[PDB]
Amino acid sequence: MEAKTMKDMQKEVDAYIGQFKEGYFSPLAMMARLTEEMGELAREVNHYYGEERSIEEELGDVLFVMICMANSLNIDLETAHNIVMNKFNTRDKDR
Amino acid sequence: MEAKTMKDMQKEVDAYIGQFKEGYFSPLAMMARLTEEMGELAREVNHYYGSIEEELGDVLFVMICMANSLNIDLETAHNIVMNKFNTRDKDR
Amino acid sequence: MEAKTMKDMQKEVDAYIGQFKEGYFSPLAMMARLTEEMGELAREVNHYYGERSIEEELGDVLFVMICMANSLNIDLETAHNIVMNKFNTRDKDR
Amino acid sequence: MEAKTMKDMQKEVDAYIGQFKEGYFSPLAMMARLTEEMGELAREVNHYYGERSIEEELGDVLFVMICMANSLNIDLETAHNIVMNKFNTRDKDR
Ligand SMILES: [Mn+2]
Ligand SMILES: [Mn+2]
Ligand SMILES: [Mn+2]
Ligand SMILES: [Mn+2]
Repeated sequence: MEAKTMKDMQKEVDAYIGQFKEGYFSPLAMMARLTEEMGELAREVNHYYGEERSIEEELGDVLFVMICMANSLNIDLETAHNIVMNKFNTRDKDR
Repeated sequence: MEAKTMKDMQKEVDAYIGQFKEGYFSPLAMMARLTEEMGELAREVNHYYGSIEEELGDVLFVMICMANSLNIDLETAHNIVMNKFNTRDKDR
Repeated sequence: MEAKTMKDMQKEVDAYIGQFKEGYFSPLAMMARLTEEMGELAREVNHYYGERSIEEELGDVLFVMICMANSLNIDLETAHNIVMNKFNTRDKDR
Repeated sequence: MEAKTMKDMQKEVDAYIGQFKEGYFSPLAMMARLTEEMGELAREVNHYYGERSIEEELGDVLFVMICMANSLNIDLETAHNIVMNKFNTRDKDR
């Protein structure tokens, strides 16, 4: 493990977008971008599992737009992950 | 900041799924789950820009599930996308 | 009593949206709406295959499709026809 | 100049698919196909609104939907009607 934090991956994407005059796409434009990326993942999941490198890369593509979305709206995905994990966190002492 | 690495967040989800007899959804079923979560995100984005923090988390969870299912490390994924966007221009 | 045409189905949706001051969602907002409905379909496909509820969720996506098409003066009969043309091979045996 | 009914459009797709040994994709595979086409629609909506290419990509989405519907013996005219009934108001003035 190197190992990169979620905070750093977000900083890394923020640094890349920061160079452009355009900046982040508007949230609704982002949502279209995500739908587009998800389609490319769907295509690839269907190709390999329907009726590691390509499918690995299409996840990264989706993850990038997600980070963009999250950065655009000042959302920290580590926090986001934690609130989901807390929702699944059972009150059962045996687990 | 703690701060949590991508590998840790993936390990964390794998430990959660690992307790069930079922384990992971098959990839095509995952893809359906992912389409489902994306719609919930779309709803929230439209509502606020026509909750987001949580619905992004929800989509991220399914992503991690998908990646774990196929033994894919999302740090490597992120890196190979960053390499693609990385320009050979000395000025940038 | 007899089958409804795609043109009429579009006219029907246009008549319904026509009564509102706001009218059609902008194309990018429609796409968000369409993504939302697709998720509900996905949910229901997963539920039954991972009857009536799935029939309804297809209706929901079809409605937003029609809204999208109407919004951009696109006729879905014509759209469907270019797809059929794209697939209809020049093979005499088929 | 017909014009074409939804039932016929579905019959037309069923006849096209009916020639192949493989037949219809399973519902979960269909859903993946549909997610794929939606992305291509999204791409095209973003390009022009972030138009003839949108007409084609709407068609492609409509095709997979027809496939989906045929696959599960669902009539899309019926589906459309339940959605219209859902929005049908009990208001006498509308
Ligand atoms: Mn992708
Ligand atoms: Mn969600
Ligand atoms: Mn639906
Ligand atoms: Mn398309």
